[PDB]
Amino acid sequence: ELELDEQQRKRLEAFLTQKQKVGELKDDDFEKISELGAGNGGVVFKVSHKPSGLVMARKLIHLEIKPAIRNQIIRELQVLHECNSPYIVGFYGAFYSDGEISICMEHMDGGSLDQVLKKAGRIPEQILGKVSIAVIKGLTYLREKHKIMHRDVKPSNILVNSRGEIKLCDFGVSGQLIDSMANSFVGTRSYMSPERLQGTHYSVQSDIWSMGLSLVEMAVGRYPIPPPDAKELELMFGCPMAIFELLDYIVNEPPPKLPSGVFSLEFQDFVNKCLIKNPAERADLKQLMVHAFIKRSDAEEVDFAGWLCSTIGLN
Ligand SMILES: Nc1ncnc2c1ncn2[C@@H]1O[C@H](COP(=O)(O)OP(=O)(O)OP(O)(O)=S)[C@@H](O)[C@H]1O
Ligand SMILES: [Ca+2]
Ligand SMILES: [Mg+2]
Ligand code: NA
Repeated sequence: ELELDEQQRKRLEAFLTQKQKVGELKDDDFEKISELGAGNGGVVFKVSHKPSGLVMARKLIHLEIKPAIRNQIIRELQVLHECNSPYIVGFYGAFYSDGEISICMEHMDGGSLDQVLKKAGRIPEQILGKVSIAVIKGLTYLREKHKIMHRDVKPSNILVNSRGEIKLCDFGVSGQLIDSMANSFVGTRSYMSPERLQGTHYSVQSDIWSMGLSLVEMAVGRYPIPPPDAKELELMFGCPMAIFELLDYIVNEPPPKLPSGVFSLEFQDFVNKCLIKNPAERADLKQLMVHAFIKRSDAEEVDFAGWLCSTIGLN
């Protein structure tokens, strides 16, 4: 499942070739085009790398720290230069300047799935079939080629583009950045597995739960916890809990599931196997790769780019 198409292979090749001409990234070499979005930790701008004329997505993390620490983070991020896959957002480089860490990556014109969802209302099962394939393959690539696990799978961390590509981003690679950022910068735990929320076991199985939860949210058009009422579902398809309470609910209540009747039994079974509370019983990457839903989706000819462009008004 890590084999590359001819089109994919050619695209990866082209990306590196361009990346080759870039050189050392410097603060003054960038011109801001617009703000792509913000989160807990930093802001992401669409930028122009003046010298190369290349457009990039520049993530700025404001962190006041000493040269020692800063220089450590920058070193850890260098590993991102090794993560090359059609399912991982391209990396250009990282540097520090004027009290802010910069992470420059490939620009994904379709934005994140959380932004796409807001606009679509809800995402069709067939489209989610392609999203599932991409996430599984992205997690597989990270585990296999880098012995890395994502740790932060969620809709805002799944990027898409007008070329119909779906890629993962923001997978923890720098312990230092996490530490220093663990200060005023702390992301949502609402997609974390029950086991991770209990300081218990935590491997790639944890990422599979996050994916399963993200898929349900996208299919129904709302963060699925707690479960919707027969009345909401009725308005949804015709057919406020505090963070700490939400986390307790996740750990103590049964996992969410898709509503029946509206989705295929195969899709329902797929998410169910991703959402089994017990990580030992929960399906693994290898099993998911051959799941009926995945096999069916893979063989389907879905024009993701077309659906995407018309959905968000791209163009
Ligand atoms: N390469 C990229 N191309 C296009 N848009 C991007 C890219 N990277 C990030 N974005 C957008 O920028 C938004 C903010 O990114 P982040 O700073 O990582 O925050 P977040 O992931 O939304 O939330 P946190 O920080 O994890 S709580 C994302 O949700 C995307 O919409
Ligand atoms: Ca400057
Ligand atoms: Mg992110
Ligand atoms: Na600057």
